[PDB]
Amino acid sequence: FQGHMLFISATNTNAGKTTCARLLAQYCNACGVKTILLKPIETGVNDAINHSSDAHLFLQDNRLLDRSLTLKDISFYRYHKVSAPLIAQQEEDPNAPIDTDNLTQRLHNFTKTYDLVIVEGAGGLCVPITLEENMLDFALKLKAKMLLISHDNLGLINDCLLNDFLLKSHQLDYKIAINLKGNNTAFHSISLPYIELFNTRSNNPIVIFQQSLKVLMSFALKGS
Amino acid sequence: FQGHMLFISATNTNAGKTTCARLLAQYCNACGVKTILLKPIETGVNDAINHSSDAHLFLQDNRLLDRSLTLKDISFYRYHKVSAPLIAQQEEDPNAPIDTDNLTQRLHNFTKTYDLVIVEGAGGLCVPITLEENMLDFALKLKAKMLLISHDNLGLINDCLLNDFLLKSHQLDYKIAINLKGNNTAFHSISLPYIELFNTRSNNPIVIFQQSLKVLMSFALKGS
Ligand SMILES: Nc1ncnc2c1ncn2[C@@H]1O[C@H](COP(=O)(O)OP(=O)(O)OP(=O)(O)O)[C@@H](O)[C@H]1O
Ligand SMILES: Nc1ncnc2c1ncn2[C@@H]1O[C@H](COP(=O)(O)OP(=O)(O)OP(=O)(O)O)[C@@H](O)[C@H]1O
Ligand SMILES: [Mg+2]
Ligand SMILES: [Mg+2]
Repeated sequence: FQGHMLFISATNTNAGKTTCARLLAQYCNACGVKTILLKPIETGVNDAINHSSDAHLFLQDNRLLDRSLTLKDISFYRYHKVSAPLIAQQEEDPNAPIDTDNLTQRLHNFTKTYDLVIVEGAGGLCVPITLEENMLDFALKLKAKMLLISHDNLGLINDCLLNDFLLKSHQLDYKIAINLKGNNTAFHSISLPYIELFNTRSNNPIVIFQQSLKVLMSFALKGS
Repeated sequence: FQGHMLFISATNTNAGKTTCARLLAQYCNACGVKTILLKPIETGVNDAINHSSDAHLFLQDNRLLDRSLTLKDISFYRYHKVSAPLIAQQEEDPNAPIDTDNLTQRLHNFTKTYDLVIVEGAGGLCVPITLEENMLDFALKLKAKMLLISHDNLGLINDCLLNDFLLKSHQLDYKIAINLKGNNTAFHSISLPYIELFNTRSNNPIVIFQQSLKVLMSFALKGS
């Protein structure tokens, strides 16, 4: 086939999409699986003054494979407002609604030249991009597999389970992974006991990202 | 009929269930609608040393209507662990799983003596109480109407919409209300524009709790 595509969403902004995407692409590249990182839609940015956005971080990693890449090759709709993409678009670029057909073509074109195309979303599964589409709708149009990153604090059970319910209600292959930060052992005492129970009872277990690089590479690449 | 029952859940722990429950019961009581506040399951508590739990706050309000009430009349399963109720029960009281049939009877008994019975949950809709039941399952067994309180920060769109999807997938009457705190005007600039759009497109709008005491009293009391 052409390259596989993995969408990375999250329980919440700041949960760890970019951290975990970069760690997974680094692992895949070190294993010989040629992997690009894309951030098609990004809010909260000011490219004139700041070179630290998700797309900038992705670009640095990506240029290890292709020096010719530039920011506009990997990120397409960019906004100053710290908001849902739909509202940032309506306010800053009223005449250019986000075109997910166009995004789908652009992203799929990278499956010619990479074994894996990782696509970071923004906001959350239900965050609106157009009047008719949210991030999940975008992921569904892409026909990507889904990696949902969860935070590692109290509340992760509820947040993971809300996302599980939405995702299992749709036709896509997905995996929920907790981004377990350094210095957190409350997790193991408070939340992990339920994750373990849930996993005995579920055909699609919740994993810990840091434990799961090999499993998540396998997941991303499996099948058609 | 007997008294109505309203379950209060939230997008997240600390979103404002207890604050909003107390404000709604105060309003209802001031309108002549005799209203009790119940906290059937509570984690994170130490009653030997602290008289500030949700059940204690509810009890103070409730004793304005019935001096004879005590803590054990309005809260039934109480745990020290700051966790999901299921894990706190398994660790602290292994031989007493939470009995939602029993809770249902206890809570329904208050519909003899009150016009409205407000029931605060814990944790979130998907938080586990028994091996087979979460908070939503409990609310469904109660045949209560549902008030879901959302936080007022960035992320509320995603969180409200995840809960909306779960709730609309079940057979219950529900209302999502944002607990808009004092000193937050970022809300109006960042999140409200989408809430307004959503509400033009939805048959069940997301409201702002502070704007909605009368509407939410009407909601709680309407019909059978
Ligand atoms: N495992 C981790 N260990 C330490 N720091 C982390 C970890 N994961 C995330 N962080 C830090 O938390 C912050 C948020 O992480 P990150 O940018 O990966 O999240 P995000 O989900 O991509 O956010 P956004 O929604 O803005 O795209 C960053 O400063 C990051 O360095
Ligand atoms: N509208 C508000 N204005 C000011 N403070 C608020 C507001 N709502 C909540 N708070 C404060 O935020 C904290 C959490 O609120 P509250 O206890 O109502 O949340 P909760 O959802 O009931 O939490 P829990 O999940 O622990 O039951 C409390 O200290 C409360 O006083
Ligand atoms: Mg990011
Ligand atoms: Mg409370």
